[PDB]
Amino acid sequence: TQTLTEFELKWQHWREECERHLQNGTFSSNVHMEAVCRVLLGDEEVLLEKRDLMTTWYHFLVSRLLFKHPTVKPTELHFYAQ
Amino acid sequence: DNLSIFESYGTALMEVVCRDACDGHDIGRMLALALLDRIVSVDRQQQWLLYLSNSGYLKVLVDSLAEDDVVLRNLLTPQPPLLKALYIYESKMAFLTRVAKSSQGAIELLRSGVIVRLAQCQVYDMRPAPVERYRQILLPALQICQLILTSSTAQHLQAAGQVLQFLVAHSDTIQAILRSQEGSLGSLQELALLTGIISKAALPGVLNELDIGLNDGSMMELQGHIGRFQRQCLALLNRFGGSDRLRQLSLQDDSSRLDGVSKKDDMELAMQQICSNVMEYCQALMIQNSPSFQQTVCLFTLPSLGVVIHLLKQSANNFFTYYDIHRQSVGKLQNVEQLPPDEIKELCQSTTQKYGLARRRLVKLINSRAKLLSLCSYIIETCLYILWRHLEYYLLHQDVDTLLREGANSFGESLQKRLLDIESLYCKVRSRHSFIQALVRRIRGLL
Amino acid sequence: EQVKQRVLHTLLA
Amino acid sequence: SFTEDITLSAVMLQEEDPGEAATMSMYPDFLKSFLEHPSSAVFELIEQYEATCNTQITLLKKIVKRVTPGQQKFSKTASILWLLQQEMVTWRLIAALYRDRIQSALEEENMFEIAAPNASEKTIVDKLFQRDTLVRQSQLVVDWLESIAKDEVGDFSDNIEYYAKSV
Repeated sequence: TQTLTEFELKWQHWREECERHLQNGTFSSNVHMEAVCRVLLGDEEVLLEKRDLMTTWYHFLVSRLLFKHPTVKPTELHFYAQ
Repeated sequence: DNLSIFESYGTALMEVVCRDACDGHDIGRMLALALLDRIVSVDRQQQWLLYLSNSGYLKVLVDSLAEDDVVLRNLLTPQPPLLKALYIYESKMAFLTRVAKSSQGAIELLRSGVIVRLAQCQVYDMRPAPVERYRQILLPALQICQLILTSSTAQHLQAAGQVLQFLVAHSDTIQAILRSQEGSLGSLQELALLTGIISKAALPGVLNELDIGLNDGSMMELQGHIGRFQRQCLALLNRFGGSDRLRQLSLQDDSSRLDGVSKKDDMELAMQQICSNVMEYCQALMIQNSPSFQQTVCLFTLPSLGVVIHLLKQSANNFFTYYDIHRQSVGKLQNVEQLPPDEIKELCQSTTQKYGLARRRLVKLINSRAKLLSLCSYIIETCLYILWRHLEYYLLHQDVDTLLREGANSFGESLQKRLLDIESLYCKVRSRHSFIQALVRRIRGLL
Repeated sequence: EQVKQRVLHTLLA
Repeated sequence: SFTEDITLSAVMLQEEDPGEAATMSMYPDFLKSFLEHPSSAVFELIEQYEATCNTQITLLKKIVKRVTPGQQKFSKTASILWLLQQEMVTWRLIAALYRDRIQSALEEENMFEIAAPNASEKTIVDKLFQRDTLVRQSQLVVDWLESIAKDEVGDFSDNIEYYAKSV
């Protein structure tokens, strides 16, 4: 029953929690946990460093949509795909 | 017997008619929806309603509402291509409104996510004939919501949560409507229903359990909406509780027919409703919240607190105004009642249907008057309870000036006959001795 | 119904 | 139990008169209660008829209280509520008088002492407690009528205490 706007607000709040943990240096002793936390923030540099796990540009697209644009509209997909 | 015949055919006739009502074409859809609206109204057994739900036709009809966003955008134009879509929408909303009147129907609509789908519609944010049309859209949507939930069961309280989500999702438009200085009865009805929904949905208990997944923020949003409701509610006292009352009632006198009379009646309705609900809300907040009883901070010398004194002065002034009007309305109702079958014969000397309509008008009068009655009973009660505990607290903890003003107004409360006809219709006098005890605590406190 | 509930609460008080 | 109560209340809301159907549904329960237990202890049966009436009276009182004053539609339901209250109190009356008349018939067996040395009231009444077949019964009618008035809480009482605190 959740609206896309209620989802977007929970998603933004969760993203701010991820960002706060990164800024506090919570993961500074483990590069892999820090990299996973940067992936959760949709960090494009770290997503591209992990290209070999995705193998295709369309897997990379869907991971970008998951961590930056979870409420994406059909009409906007082409722009993100290109 | 008719229902037995509808059943007798089997879920076959019901399926064909309900499917065709959904997605046929224009006229046929409109008529099929109207037919469904009418059949579901005489559905004491509510079998048709069960079939519609189990066969998925009710869901399809609800999903099809998202279709009209584009239609509304095209319609806001000066020239309309076809009013056919408006009539389908009306038949559809009428049918849904009929289904929502049912205690179960309201639950089934909530399961089907009707409020969630209305919250996704952007047409409600396009406030501009075009303005009248935005008005009508608002009408149907909000209609269904409020009526449903209200006539809804106590167990389905989330109804209030979902409706509040709808009000918050369109906060700009809602605030614009609450700031509109409009003497039209419609605006008052909108305000009355909205204040009713806010009074039931905006319980600080809904914001604390809403932190499970939305969390620290959903509470602030909740507190924010509530604070706005509070300010807008208090602003209504200057509009309806000040020298502007006479101007709102005089601009409609350029033309007062029976229509205008009833309009003023329900203007009073609103005045009443919009706030009984708000007062209820205040009382509920005080009984659960208990007016920050735990806090030891002085209530009397960001917000302000003279605001309370103002509110007290205003509510004390409004009480006498409301009481005078309530008393005047009762006399008019008694005069309407006096008119007999003999009055129709005198008019004839159709006179009979004139009296049919006359009775219509007078019973509408009765409605409005009794509404006002309950409203003011409640008003009085609230003022009292509040002021009572208020002054209780104040006691220990300016006091002389307040006491002097209070004694003067309290004497002047004359009427100072509290009446007993609404009370003679209602049950026991909680205006009498409960109010008398409040007076002993307060008038004596003023002394 | 709301008015009746308020009256019942007042009676309980 | 909460699901069955909601379904029955929702089914009765589909009937053209929920009051008349609530009276009709009790007819088999009254016959069953009359049959069930033995003739020797019918009383427990009458106490169960009173309890069945009181259950429906409590439901109808909740319905009538929720109705806005002025709907002519509930005048028949209010009359049936009063008649069911009259039925309930008639069962209570039957239980009181037939227990007591039956008690005298099967229990005034023991006796016997004429007058007392004391002029004390208690001793006079203890001696004459057996001996009146009219009096005892008149006090049972008083106790019965006092029990009805006890059930009848007019209840502004606590708010009446609020109305005038000891002060």
